[PDB]
Amino acid sequence: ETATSNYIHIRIQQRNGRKTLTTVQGVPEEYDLKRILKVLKKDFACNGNIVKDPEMGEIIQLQGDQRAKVCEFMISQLGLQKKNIKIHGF
Amino acid sequence: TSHCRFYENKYPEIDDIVMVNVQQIAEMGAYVKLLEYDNIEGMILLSELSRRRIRSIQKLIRVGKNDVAVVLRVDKEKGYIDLSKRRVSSEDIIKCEEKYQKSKTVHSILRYCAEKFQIPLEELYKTIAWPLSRKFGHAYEAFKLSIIDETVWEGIEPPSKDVLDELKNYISAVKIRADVEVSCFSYEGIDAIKDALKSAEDMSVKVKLVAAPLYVLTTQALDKQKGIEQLESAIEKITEVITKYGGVCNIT
Amino acid sequence: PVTLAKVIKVLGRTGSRGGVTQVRVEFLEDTTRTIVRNVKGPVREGDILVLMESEREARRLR
Amino acid sequence: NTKGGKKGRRGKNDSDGPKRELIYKEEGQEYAQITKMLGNGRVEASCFDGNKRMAHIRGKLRKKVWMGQGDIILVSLRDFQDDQCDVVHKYNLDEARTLKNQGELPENAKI
Amino acid sequence: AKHAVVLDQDKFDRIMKEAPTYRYVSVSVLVDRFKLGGSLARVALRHLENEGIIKPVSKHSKQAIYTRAT
Amino acid sequence: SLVVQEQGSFQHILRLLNTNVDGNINVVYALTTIRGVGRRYANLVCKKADVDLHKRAGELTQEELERIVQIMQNPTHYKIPAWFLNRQKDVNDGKDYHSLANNLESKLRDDLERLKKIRSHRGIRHFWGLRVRGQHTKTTGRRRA
RNA sequence: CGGUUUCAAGCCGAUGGAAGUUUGAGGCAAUAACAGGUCUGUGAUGCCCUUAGACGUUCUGGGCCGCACGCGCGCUACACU
RNA sequence: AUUAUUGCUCUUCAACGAGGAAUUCCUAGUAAGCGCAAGUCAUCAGCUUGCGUUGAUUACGUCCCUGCCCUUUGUACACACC
RNA sequence: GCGCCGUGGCGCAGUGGAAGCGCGCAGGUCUCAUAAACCUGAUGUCCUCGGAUCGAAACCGAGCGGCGCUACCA
RNA sequence: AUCUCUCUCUAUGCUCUCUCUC
Ligand SMILES: [Mg+2]
Ligand SMILES: [Mg+2]
Ligand SMILES: [Mg+2]
Ligand SMILES: [Mg+2]
Ligand SMILES: [Mg+2]
Ligand SMILES: [Mg+2]
Ligand SMILES: [Mg+2]
Ligand SMILES: [Mg+2]
Ligand SMILES: [Mg+2]
Repeated sequence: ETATSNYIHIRIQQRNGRKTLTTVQGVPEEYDLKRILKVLKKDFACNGNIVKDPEMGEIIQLQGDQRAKVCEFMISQLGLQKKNIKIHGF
Repeated sequence: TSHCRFYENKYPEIDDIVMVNVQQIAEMGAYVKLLEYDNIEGMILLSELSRRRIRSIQKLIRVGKNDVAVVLRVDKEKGYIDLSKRRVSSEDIIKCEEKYQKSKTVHSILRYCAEKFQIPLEELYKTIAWPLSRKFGHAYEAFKLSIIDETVWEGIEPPSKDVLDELKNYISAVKIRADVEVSCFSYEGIDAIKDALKSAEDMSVKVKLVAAPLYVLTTQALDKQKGIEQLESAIEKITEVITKYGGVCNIT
Repeated sequence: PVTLAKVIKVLGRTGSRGGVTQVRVEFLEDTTRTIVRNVKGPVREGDILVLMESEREARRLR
Repeated sequence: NTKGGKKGRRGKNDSDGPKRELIYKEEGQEYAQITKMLGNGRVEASCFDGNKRMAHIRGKLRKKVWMGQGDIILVSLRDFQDDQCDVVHKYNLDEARTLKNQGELPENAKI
Repeated sequence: AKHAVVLDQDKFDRIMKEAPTYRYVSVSVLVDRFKLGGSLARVALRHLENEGIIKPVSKHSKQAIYTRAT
Repeated sequence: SLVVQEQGSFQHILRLLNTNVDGNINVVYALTTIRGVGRRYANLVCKKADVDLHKRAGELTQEELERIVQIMQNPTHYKIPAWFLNRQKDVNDGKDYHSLANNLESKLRDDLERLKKIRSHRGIRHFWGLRVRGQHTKTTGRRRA
């Protein structure tokens, strides 16, 4: 048995200019990370960067203010659920 | 006033690994207090503070915080310390940290006694920490040895036995985990297990019930390594004593 | 070790920040040597300049 | 200061005040929350009525008043067309709150 | 200073026997060599200077400059 | 000036008027530690008593202390007029009082209570936790409670 | 005077001098502008507005001095001088 | 005169152990300390504006950062690098 | 009940004197402006309560919550 | 024939426009 709802944290990270960054915390480690990053890069105008945390956690970077759009994209391309998302900041 | 150096001799040696608590930044670097050797002031000249150019000074070094360091220039006459942070090799760092920790622990030991009775601190230092160091190298090692088997305290006498007793108490029952997984599914299996436990627990510790097949006992340790010898005995009992019952038991 | 040399002529003033003088040092112990030295601060002609450095010399400061 | 100080902002002068009178509804003109701020002067803005619409910036505010996401806005709907509509007046946050309190706009969206 | 503002008899005796050998005598000096700390040190100094004991150099108050007889 | 060495007669740290009076502070400045007692007025009290100020805190004999206490608690009889004491004129008796130790605070509390009862501006401010005596809270008082 | 510099322009040092930094500091400050600042200096005004229950006017009372906060000036101090 | 106008007497004695990253000002009667008078003013200076007492330290230079000046240079820029 | 995380906010780690890292919010500084880049934070002592020992969040207990063991213990 | 020889990050910025009489 596996938990259906895990806390995925889409945070506000301050990027160059008045612009921001979609940073994802608490990523499910089941699918290939690099592949997902590549997919994300392809779909938007973003660059994918992964910051590694020991034992559990990987910070996934996507340059820009999308949030909802990103979530929609994730929903469209299988690998991540609908309920797992949380917007953090404002 | 409380003072006196961490090690045996008054003055630091060349290429000695230290840990430095940052006081204030000036021009050369910082007038730091060396926490591996007394509290004598020295400096890290702006060239050997970091391996690479890091621009920021108050994030990689930080005022109030400790830094892994090495002593470069020493002048055995009055008191100067030319110091480095860069010359400390990869790894090595861990060792230095450990040493620092040991030193801190040693320091912690030597103040309670003073508090209890005043009397000159230098004398106290002489009669507790130095002879052992001279014999071996570091006081923490000596302490460890004592803990393992009490013989280093017999060498040089403490001011009173009370202090020694207190130290012993501080050092001291230590809980060691012992898990038993009995392969039983029968109705009268639990009872059998209990019976087995009662023949092994007696004559010397704290048995906790988690499940019918799983039983978790905590064994007491008086001198830290005394708990391993009891565990071994218990294990032996499982293989030798529990044979008349015919209950299959497994150890994790 | 202690050495001292008299200054005679100034070879201008060099430094990113500036201020630091380039001097021509002549040794009062054997006048055969006239070396290019880095001197910090106000310095004229005919001054005794103590040197902890014995032989090392540099010109430009960058 | 307006946005970013600048050498090139002192040749403008803005006059409206924070203590300005709030504008009410008209005929062929109603209130919208902004769905998503689009490019080239276009903007996707869901009306408080119950129609999706496509909103468009018409002059005036094109450089003077900058706008963001999820804002209460006066939209004069096209009388001849319907799908394309135009933004007339941006409402302040305080203003929006006051409107909400009044109950002039339907209570469905948050500031 | 942990109090030490007492013109104690023992303290006085100590002062009497420790002010010679040392050339310089002052309140600060006294404080340094652990006897009296502060205001009454001055008083002690004054009452050491009635006739002899320690000779004055200072013609000024606030700072005292005194040398024992050789 | 005193050449007198003094033997074991003075006992440091004294319990006078409930509040603890500490050691070797200069009589006047030893008395200042007590609430209601303040510098100049302490000095005046000492003068009235007729004890030399240039003495230790432990030095004081009991009688002198008693006298000082009397001077403090009953001030009017020993030539101390109006430009002198704590609650001049007063709101409760008409007579003026030099309130002390655990009295002044109580009086203040009472005043505050009365203000609250009668809903005055000062009282309101006190209730709030705000600055009263002509201050601009644009910058003033960011320390809070 | 003394030297230096195509020995011109000048400069650094010394003497004498109340004084040798243009003797110190000012005050006036060119052309060209800025979409700087102000109609809240004016009887300096164009234009639009309100013009009699007045945005005019004065009297009474507040208010600009409010305070969870964030900056900018300044003052007092952190003591032995 | 309450939302102490100010002043004076009293008592009340907090934060504050020389101040992070940052940054202003200054090369001689100057810096700073210290006042005073004036301006405002019926009353009030912590403010400005002018004096005068006390009087240092270190430069007499460089363009490294921040600007500026001209000369050359390159500009797909003249709303002129915002 | 055991084990770790017990915060100064989240998310990561370390056990005997030293305010631990990455992010976030709150605020500053630098630049004409924002961001990067920088510091300072907030319940003052790193669960609740106190003690042995000067002390400490760390040593010890009674008392809580999340999961690593259990399977409903008549 | 007299040179001597220095060094690195720094991303972006949206708000118009103007002639006379010979
Ligand atoms: Mg303008
Ligand atoms: Mg000439
Ligand atoms: Mg002139
Ligand atoms: Mg007008
Ligand atoms: Mg009317
Ligand atoms: Mg005002
Ligand atoms: Mg100003
Ligand atoms: Mg006023
Ligand atoms: Mg650009």
